[PDB]
Amino acid sequence: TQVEQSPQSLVVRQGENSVLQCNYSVTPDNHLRWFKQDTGKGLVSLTVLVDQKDKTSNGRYSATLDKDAKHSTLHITATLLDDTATYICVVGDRGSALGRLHFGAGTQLIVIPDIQNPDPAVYQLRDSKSSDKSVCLFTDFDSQTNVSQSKDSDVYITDKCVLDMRSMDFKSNSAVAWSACANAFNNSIIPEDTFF
Amino acid sequence: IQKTPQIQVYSRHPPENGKPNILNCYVTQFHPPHIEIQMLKNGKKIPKVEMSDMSFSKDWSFYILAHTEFTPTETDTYACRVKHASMAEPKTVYWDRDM
Amino acid sequence: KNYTFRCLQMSSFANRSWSRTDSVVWLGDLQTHRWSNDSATISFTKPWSQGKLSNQQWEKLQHMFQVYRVSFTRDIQELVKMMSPKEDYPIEIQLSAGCEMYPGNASESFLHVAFQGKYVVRFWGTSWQTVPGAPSWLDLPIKVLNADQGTSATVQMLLNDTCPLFVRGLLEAGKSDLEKQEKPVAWLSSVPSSAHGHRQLVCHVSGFYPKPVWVMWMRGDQEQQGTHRGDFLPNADETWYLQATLDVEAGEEAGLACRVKHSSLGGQDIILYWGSLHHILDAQKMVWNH
Amino acid sequence: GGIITQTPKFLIGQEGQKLTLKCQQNFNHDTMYWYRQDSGKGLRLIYYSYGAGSTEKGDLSEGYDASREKKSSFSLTVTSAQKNEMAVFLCASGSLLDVREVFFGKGTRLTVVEDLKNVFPPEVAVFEPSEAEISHTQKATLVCLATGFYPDHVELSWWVNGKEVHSGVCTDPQPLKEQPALNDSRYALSSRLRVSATFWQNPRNHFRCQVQFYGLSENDEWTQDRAKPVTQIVSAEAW
Ligand SMILES: CCCCCCCCCCCCC/C=C/[C@@H](O)[C@H](CO[C@@H]1O[C@H](CO)[C@H](O)[C@H](O)[C@H]1O)NC(=O)CCCCCCCCCCCCCCCCCCCCCCC
Ligand SMILES: *[C@@H]1O[C@H](CO)[C@@H](O[C@@H]2O[C@H](CO)[C@@H](O)[C@H](O)[C@H]2NC(C)=O)[C@H](O)[C@H]1NC(C)=O
Ligand SMILES: *[C@@H]1O[C@H](CO)[C@@H](O)[C@H](O)[C@H]1NC(C)=O
Ligand SMILES: *[C@@H]1O[C@H](CO)[C@@H](O)[C@H](O)[C@H]1NC(C)=O
Repeated sequence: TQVEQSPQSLVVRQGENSVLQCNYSVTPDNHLRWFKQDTGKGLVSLTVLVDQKDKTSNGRYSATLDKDAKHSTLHITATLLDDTATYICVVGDRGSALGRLHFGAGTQLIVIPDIQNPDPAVYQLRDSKSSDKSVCLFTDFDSQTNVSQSKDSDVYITDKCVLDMRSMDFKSNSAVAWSACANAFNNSIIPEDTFF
Repeated sequence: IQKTPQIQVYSRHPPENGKPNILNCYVTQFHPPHIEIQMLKNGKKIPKVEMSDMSFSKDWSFYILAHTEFTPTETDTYACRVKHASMAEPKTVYWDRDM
Repeated sequence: KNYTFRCLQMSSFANRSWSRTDSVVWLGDLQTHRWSNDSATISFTKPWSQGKLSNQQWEKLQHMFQVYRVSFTRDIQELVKMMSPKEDYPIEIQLSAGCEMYPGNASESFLHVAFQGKYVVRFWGTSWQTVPGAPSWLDLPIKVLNADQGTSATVQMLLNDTCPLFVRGLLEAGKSDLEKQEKPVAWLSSVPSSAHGHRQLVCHVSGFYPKPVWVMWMRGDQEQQGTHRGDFLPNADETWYLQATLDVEAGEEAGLACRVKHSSLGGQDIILYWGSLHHILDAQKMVWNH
Repeated sequence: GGIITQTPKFLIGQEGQKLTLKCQQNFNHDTMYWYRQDSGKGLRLIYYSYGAGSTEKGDLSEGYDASREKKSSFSLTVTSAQKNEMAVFLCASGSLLDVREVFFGKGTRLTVVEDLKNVFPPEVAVFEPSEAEISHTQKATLVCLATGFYPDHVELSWWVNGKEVHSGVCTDPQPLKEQPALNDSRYALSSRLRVSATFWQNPRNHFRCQVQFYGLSENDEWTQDRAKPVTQIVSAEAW
């Protein structure tokens, strides 16, 4: 309420640069600082800005502050997948330890992979050790493709996840379903090549 | 409470009975700064009394001045009554024009 | 030497819940400004109060102060929490901050702090310091405060550059009032001394500005060394009142006079004789029923 | 040179229960805090301390109490839990001489459940990579399934012969409610591990999908017939 960040959520393509915003009303404003919180995790300090007009960078992170405008921006350069986690703008009202910190709601960043070699396939994997217990997975599609959650009581579909095979420099989307593998995913959109 | 008030009552101009004048209650040396000051005519509060803004000296002692417009007369009595925590009881000081 | 400028702040804290701050500003002995807890804005007590600042400059300063006052109140409340057992409400704080004029152009600045009526801390150079005789407890708090370099920088700006600047302005601006002369009026009175058979004579001088005045009882050209000057007392109209009393054997009164010198007199001292035609008549109008 | 660590990582509670959590700080920090995170709202102070034992209430104080037992430890106690409540709690500690040195814990995650009997451990199995992908893809993918656990207080990891691995791993951010009521529903987890076919080629390689579950404590002695849903790890062994 006294610290505002937008957009509520931001989507960016990997390698692109993204920009996040904090505007605030608190007085006094000794400093502004940015945090990254991974889900299931705590806050990590990215950069801290003290001056009336200031700039700082920590690695691939850059922020500027205009105290006059009561405004700040954070820059992430050449965004990686790891950068998805929520970003928080905090303002401290004193320059001594007597002060209090004013916290923004945060902006959630979702970073999406750039595939450019999509080979869409879905396979059934026999699940051992023995009893199947076999799941059907749709994989290697591309970002535009979005899986839609099945409106079905019996049937289970995972939302899409991206894994990066570092040292092969390869990334793939994937989704899983269980409870029909050929007719397992339908809905908003499906890929026509759909190998089997 | 720590320090005790000193009260002085004086007339800004020389008193001629039946001629309007101003009376000052100057209260000093008190700590703490919370105080109640009243000016009385014939034992009763004089309503429209005016108080300077409170201030302190180099020795950090608070002081304030109260004043009102009244006409001296032969039989009418006037006083500054002060209430402060350093005193169990309010102190009332009577104007004596002669000292 | 000459003029000294003070901004005085008194802060009182009763419990966690209750607090107020009031400040008054003086140049010489004339009050130039007023701020009170319930007022959002500072109030001029003289026409010439804004000195040479623009409405813009003035309002900027006002802003700094407005912010400071609220922050300070809270900051104290925390300190008590930090202090815990060592300090407890009620708490009383006084600040004297002023720039003292020196022959143009030159000045000395000060910022002094009193806690519970004692002078404990001052701002010196770049940082806060405890003065001699201060309680050892304050040291953590001084450390916690001294960390805030932003506040420090600003305070140096006010003390080092701004006060002398603003004040030199005040001095041109309010020159007329500063240099005014108001003539004193004197009257005699007497009371019976503690000593049996002895009388205490009182010479009253009221209404003068500026402050310095000379009062003595004389018999002829010879000063009587038995005279005790009283403290100077404020008149409400920016004038001073003072009195001198001598004690004498009853009947020794004839031949005495109260003598006053002042700047506004120029040459003509006021010699006022006991039993003078005026004393007698004036005395008549004062009579009362002890 | 320190960590600040909140314990427990995960918390299970019953309405009206009292829950106490700790914060451990080694940075020599005088100040300590407890914050709550409520999604989409931002952090709100509950209680704070200047040393031990002291506590100054946060704007969210009521309903909670905190005790500073010592310089290094700060505890927060939730006086009564609320049904269906889910919450996150965060410990931070500060320096008196630097407002800007502040460090945060990784958080404590709380799920209150009305009936405890409901808690269940996860069931884990791994499905081997399909032949088609392999020829087609030359890339071999292994899937791990965690099913039927409540509450969703799990950590999932993939272990190749010997070691944990992160390259080629995708675990869903979000669990799924098997039977939405919704009040006590069980949840399941998707995870995929992908390796070069040649690699998986000889199932003389060991890949382990293992899940750590945080549940019951000896202290919470249990009646119910079937085995206690204690904090435990369940895995799938595959080559
Ligand atoms: C438990 C016992 C404790 C013991 C007591 C000992 C305590 C020592 C005293 C400490 C006093 C200092 C108070 C602390 C200050 C802060 O609060 C506040 C903090 O906000 C700040 O904002 C800044 C930017 O926005 C930064 O971002 C910073 O980082 C952040 O902190 N600083 C401030 O506003 C700085 C200003 C301080 C000025 C102090 C001056 C006090 C004089 C009061 C005068 C009131 C009336 C003036 C009338 C008008 C006349 C015009 C005169 C002008 C020239 C004046 C000159 C002196
Ligand atoms: C304000 O004035 C003071 C002194 O008048 C300047 O501060 C320091 O003065 C002390 C002696 O009192 C020296 O020992 C310090 O080394 C001085 N400081 C520096 C930075 O050299 C202070 O710097 C002035 N502030 C200004 C001009 O902004
Ligand atoms: C605070 O002190 C004032 C008197 O200074 C009193 O009127 C008030 O009731 C007190 N409040 C508390 C909460 O102690
Ligand atoms: C002092 O003024 C402030 C701001 O208006 C207020 O919070 C406080 O209650 C006031 N106290 C009195 C006695 O006016």
